[PDB]
Amino acid sequence: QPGQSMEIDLACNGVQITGWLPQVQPDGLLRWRPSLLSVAQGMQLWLEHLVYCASGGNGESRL
Amino acid sequence: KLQKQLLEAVEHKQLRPLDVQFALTVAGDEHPAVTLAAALLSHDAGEGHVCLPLSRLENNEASHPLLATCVSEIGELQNWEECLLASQAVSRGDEPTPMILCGDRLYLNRMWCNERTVARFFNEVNHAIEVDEALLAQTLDKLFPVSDEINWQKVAAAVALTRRISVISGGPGTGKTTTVAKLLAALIQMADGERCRIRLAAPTGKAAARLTESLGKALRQLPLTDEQKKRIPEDASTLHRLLGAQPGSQRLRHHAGNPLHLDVLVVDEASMIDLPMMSRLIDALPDHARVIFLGDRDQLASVEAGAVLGDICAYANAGFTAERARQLSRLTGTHVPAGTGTEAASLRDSLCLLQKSGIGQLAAAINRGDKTAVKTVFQQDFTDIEKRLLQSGEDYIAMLEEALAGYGRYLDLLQARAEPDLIIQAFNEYQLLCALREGPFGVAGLNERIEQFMQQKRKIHRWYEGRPVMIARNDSALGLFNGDIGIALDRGQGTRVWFAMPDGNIKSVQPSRLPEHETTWAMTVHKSQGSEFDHAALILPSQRTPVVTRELVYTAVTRARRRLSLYADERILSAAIATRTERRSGLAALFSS
Repeated sequence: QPGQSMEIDLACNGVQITGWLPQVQPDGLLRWRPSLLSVAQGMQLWLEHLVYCASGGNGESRL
Repeated sequence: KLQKQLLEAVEHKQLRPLDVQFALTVAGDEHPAVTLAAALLSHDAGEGHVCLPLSRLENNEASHPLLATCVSEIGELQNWEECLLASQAVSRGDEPTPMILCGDRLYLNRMWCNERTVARFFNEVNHAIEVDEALLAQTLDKLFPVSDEINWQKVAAAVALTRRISVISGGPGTGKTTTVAKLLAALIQMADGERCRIRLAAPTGKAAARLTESLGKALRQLPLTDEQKKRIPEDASTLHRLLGAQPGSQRLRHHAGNPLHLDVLVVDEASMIDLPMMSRLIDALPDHARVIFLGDRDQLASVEAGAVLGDICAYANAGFTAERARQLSRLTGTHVPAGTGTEAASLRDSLCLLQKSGIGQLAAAINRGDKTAVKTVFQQDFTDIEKRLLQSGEDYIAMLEEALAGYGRYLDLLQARAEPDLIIQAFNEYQLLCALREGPFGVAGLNERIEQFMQQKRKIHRWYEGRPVMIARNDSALGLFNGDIGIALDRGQGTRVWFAMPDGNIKSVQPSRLPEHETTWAMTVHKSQGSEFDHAALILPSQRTPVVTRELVYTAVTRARRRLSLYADERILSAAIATRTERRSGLAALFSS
């Protein structure tokens, strides 16, 4: 679904996290890469999904 | 064909090997008119010129006499538009073609996309930001005490706040930095709960540290709470570091995909922003970000080939639109003048010129006739301005004699065996500025005569002990950039050149470790922009050449903090004041559309 990039500011353990998550649709996070399934790609989506669920963002994340 | 004819231009040094090979590959076997037209286009693009209008290429009055070999080829068809567009090497912009011919100006697709991106961003995509006029007026009233007369600084703050993209134009010492502090203070005070992210940027790290200290002194003159002082920007970085320019490659970490994360951005000394960097900065900006540019219209970097700000402020002389003059009257609480006629609405409303500042009276008389110029340098002497008539060589030696007087304090500190840090600050007390690069008057001319005057007089014997040196090209490894100065002396560990880091720490560099260095006793007026000099001297040739221009002499006078001296002919200097730098860029032609 069409979506816009959002900016993230969070407080975790008194540490501020700043960054951008591109192409955030109202359903959730959607990423696609042309490679083999690996745990490095799952860990990459994991950190991106946790920072997505910490600020609003009700929904799933798929890769 | 014309190929072998173009091979002579390399020996004649009228064309670089890049221009000739680009002309053989792209134009190919087509008419020799198309081959040399891409040759002079690649040459002017190499020197920094944006485009190549067809009228300049046709007239025999143009340079590169290899052009006279065109009459034997083009056969005087008198149509450059019909010949060039017919070939596949030139198109109207529809096809993916290297060269583009549109408004009679021929130039590369690179310059075409950069001209289109810049001229559109100022004409389009910008939105008028509507805020409460009563509250915005109450804020500006508390910043500026005097409401009795029209304040140019009050209009500059109102225009920048009401418009997303804006430019504040003004000369050195006119209070530009103070107006920015009033703009940033009124910006943070406007939105209490909304996020305010401010960034300071400069093309050079030199003027960047000049921006941080000057903005710091001006901001502490105004009261703010702890939340406002928390949103105060920290420091400024180089525009290349802001965009994340890699030293090895040309790629940028931001570009179109990753926008800069910001609210407002202030770019100081926008005169050194060439068209490539302005076009690369526009695509990096998000849609919610307001950008403010700082600089002057008459600075030589604005009128130089490839510059943007020069043609932007050229329309500022017309004035504000009739409607904005009524809107700014309700904001500033004064009567704002309205410009006559309607040329470009979005561009004229986004510009502001600060006319309030011997240096100021002379520079203001430069734009006027020579009658006010000769009268200002003459009577009352202003104590900041002196004039020496230079014709015969006997006055040329006395020029070098007073040149030693300006370096008199500097030359002694070299021979007094001081520390490098104080001497770095000492070399900023005097500098020499010359129009031409070569000849009896010029960079190549003075450096030989000046160092010869250092042999005749025993002040310093000749890397020689106590020599000042400037860096010719940027270096990412050593942390030193073009336009920076250094002092070479023996601390007892060895002969090493020392530099002053923005953090205040001294950094020793071996003489063989510098990427590029040259004798800095005389500087090119373009290379000294952004630097400050307590005393300055201008060297102009007795010859009449178009190289000497108005914006060159302007940047020479504005390059001096307080003291200034001049050696020039009243006939040569005043006539050069009338002559102004000609810009070929098609930006001002698109604003008229």
